[PDB]
Amino acid sequence: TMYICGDSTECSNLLLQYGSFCTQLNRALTGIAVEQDKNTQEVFAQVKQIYKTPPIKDFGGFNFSQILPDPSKPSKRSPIEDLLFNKVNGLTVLPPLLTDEMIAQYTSALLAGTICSGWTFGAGPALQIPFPMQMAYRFNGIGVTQNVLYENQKLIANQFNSAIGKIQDSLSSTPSALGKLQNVVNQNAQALNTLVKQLSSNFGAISSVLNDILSRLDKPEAEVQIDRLITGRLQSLQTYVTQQLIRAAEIRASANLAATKMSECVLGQSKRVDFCGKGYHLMSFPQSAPHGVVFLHVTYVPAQEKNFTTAPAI
Amino acid sequence: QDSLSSTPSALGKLQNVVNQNAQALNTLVKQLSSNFGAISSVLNDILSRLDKPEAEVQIDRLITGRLQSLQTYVTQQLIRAAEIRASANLAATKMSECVLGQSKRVDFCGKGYHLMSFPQSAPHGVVFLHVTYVPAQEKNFTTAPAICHDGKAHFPREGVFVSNGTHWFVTQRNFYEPQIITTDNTFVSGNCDVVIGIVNNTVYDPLQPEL
Amino acid sequence: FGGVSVITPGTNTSNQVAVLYQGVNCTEVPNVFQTRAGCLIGAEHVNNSYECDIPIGAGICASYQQSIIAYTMSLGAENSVACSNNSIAIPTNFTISVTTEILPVSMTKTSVDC
Ligand SMILES: *[C@@H]1O[C@H](CO)[C@@H](O)[C@H](O)[C@H]1NC(C)=O
Ligand SMILES: *[C@@H]1O[C@H](CO)[C@@H](O)[C@H](O)[C@H]1NC(C)=O
Ligand SMILES: *[C@@H]1O[C@H](CO)[C@@H](O)[C@H](O)[C@H]1NC(C)=O
Ligand SMILES: *[C@@H]1O[C@H](CO)[C@@H](O)[C@H](O)[C@H]1NC(C)=O
Ligand SMILES: *[C@@H]1O[C@H](CO)[C@@H](O)[C@H](O)[C@H]1NC(C)=O
Ligand SMILES: *[C@@H]1O[C@H](CO)[C@@H](O)[C@H](O)[C@H]1NC(C)=O
Ligand SMILES: *[C@@H]1O[C@H](CO)[C@@H](O)[C@H](O)[C@H]1NC(C)=O
Ligand SMILES: *[C@@H]1O[C@H](CO)[C@@H](O)[C@H](O)[C@H]1NC(C)=O
Ligand SMILES: *[C@@H]1O[C@H](CO)[C@@H](O)[C@H](O)[C@H]1NC(C)=O
Ligand SMILES: *[C@@H]1O[C@H](CO)[C@@H](O)[C@H](O)[C@H]1NC(C)=O
Repeated sequence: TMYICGDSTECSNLLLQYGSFCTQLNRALTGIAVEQDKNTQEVFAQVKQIYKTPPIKDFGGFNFSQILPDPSKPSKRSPIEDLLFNKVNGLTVLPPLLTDEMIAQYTSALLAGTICSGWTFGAGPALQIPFPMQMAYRFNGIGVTQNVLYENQKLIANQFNSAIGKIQDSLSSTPSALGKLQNVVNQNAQALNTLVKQLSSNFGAISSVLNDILSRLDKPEAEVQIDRLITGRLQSLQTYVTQQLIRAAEIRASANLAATKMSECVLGQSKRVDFCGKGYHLMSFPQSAPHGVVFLHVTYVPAQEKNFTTAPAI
Repeated sequence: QDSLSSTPSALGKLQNVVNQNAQALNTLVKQLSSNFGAISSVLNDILSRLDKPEAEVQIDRLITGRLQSLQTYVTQQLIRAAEIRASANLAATKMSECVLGQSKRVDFCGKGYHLMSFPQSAPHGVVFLHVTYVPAQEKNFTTAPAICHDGKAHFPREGVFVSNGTHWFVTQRNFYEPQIITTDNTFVSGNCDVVIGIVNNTVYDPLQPEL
Repeated sequence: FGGVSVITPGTNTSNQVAVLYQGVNCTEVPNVFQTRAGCLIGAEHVNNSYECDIPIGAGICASYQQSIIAYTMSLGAENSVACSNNSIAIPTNFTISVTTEILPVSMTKTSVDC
């Protein structure tokens, strides 16, 4: 009503002739808004208990300082998360049910669980295990014997620590790294700007401004001009809502995929090819981002092959 | 059975579909009461009062409004239909992977380690009963990555090495069932100079007392 | 200007309500609590955290406890994992759990003759 008529009572009374169109539009946008909170909950609220890491970070040479919360900052976000966050008329914007801090707390709980109890906390009570032994189990999961992990523990820890460092440097120097999240922000801003600019259109009326019509014309003449504006503005609003419903469906599908990855990549070890990164999946770590989630996938990739003669049997 | 019979919100997901569709039809029908700028919402009242040229002006207003109302309905149905299709595709996947087999996908077939599932029919939908295995009553044990014996490093073939404070055993991981460490449940790889945290213990060879 | 929302428990429980004035200061309105969502009147703000019942926004939820209260929502029970470098926890027992999952499959098939 306010978008179409502003505070004009003459317009409002004419708008009533169209029935419940405005009720339908308000309802559709409400449904979308509610869904956005559902999407977030499905992805991040997958842990019953809120876990915290120990004061003593002894993980057998494995360094998680870039993904764990940095206590020296008021936001209590990881170094990587800080980087991610710094890289991205009747109209109002509603706040999310969960704040950025609450989402960060969920992420921290998931990381603390994974690091100290592996995948056990995702299928019941958290069972503690030494990190090196957790990694040994994950090596078995990809068909590699556990002695390979233990014999090369220093090498493996170093390769891991180096790879994580590269992620931080890559993001900080790659303007297009977070294009997927930026595209969502840009599309929504563009849609609202279009909707507002449509209020400048005459749609065949003498003026786009209701106050200018009402101050010049008497009732019967004003009504003719107002009807033209109502028709155009109602059509503009219907166009906006339809596009939002279509975009909302796309985002929902993305959120459903993210929720699946949280369960199958973070809360367990996946055997699905290319589902949790390229190579043989070992484990994954979640990081929060503006209107989205970032997964860091750790995989095992074979190197330096040699040619041998083989036989099916001896 | 007792939960469903005492929980009004248990089947909200199916009820929501019914409610949304009923609401959409009620809205579509109520739009027939709108004038859309015409002298009347009733075509018979227009035709009984006005001659052809005058009636046509009034009728055109009703056609425009009613056509717009119908287009709105259909568009919303296409969008809702796509959502239901996605749900049906997921249900079909679960039927195959949860009911017709045992899944290794975490949280795909219930919380815990999936054992099996059973389908039940419902109004406009399907209900799955997921049976899972959930670990309980854990205990703290001391562990080691390997056992050193005769200068060799022994690793578990299937389980994990644990100690009750005085003796070392090997056990399956998801259920405490301690067994004597033997050459039949470990394998040897290299010496004891490499593995960090390796501990000293006897490894029993079943052939020893026989020979 | 702004929207007005009514926060209520079911009429099957109580006839008490709280009113949220969206996007406005509590000073412009004429148990008054200012939130990021707007001014909430009729709900008593408490320092206790509970599971979210009726969502308000920005971490704030309301519930009926008798009168209506407002609080910061809890994300779940706090717990510390027994994280160590030489100790493992192993289940000595188990339980068999049965849970229900409900999915929509189809809609009512309607037809409208244009
Ligand atoms: C962990 O990594 C950070 C960043 O490279 C480094 O400053 C810190 O000293 C490392 N911690 C240990 C124990 O090496
Ligand atoms: C194995 O032999 C092939 C010959 O087709 C050669 O291309 C390849 O480089 C060889 N692998 C190694 C390790 O030399
Ligand atoms: C194991 O030790 C930890 C110490 O952090 C304790 O919290 C936990 O209750 C212990 N497990 C058992 C079975 O007592
Ligand atoms: C560990 O198990 C062995 C074999 O049953 C038993 O003899 C020993 O007393 C146990 N140690 C403790 C501390 O219970
Ligand atoms: C476990 O931590 C202790 C220090 O608390 C250290 O002395 C010991 O060598 C560590 N063991 C392993 C296998 O890292
Ligand atoms: C294991 O035995 C060797 C000698 O065979 C000894 O040098 C080493 O220190 C012992 N380690 C432990 C933990 O007893
Ligand atoms: C309504 O109140 C009655 C008790 O008077 C209760 O048995 C029933 O379950 C309630 N219904 C709902 C939806 O809360
Ligand atoms: C309006 O609310 C804000 C936030 O609480 C406060 O800082 C500001 O002073 C209030 N304005 C008035 C006039 O009280
Ligand atoms: C909440 O805590 C603040 C102190 O931070 C106190 O001033 C206020 O009165 C408390 N309110 C309630 C309901 O406990
Ligand atoms: C395992 O738990 C069940 C109850 O869920 C109990 O009846 C049974 O005795 C327990 N087994 C042991 C060894 O404690």
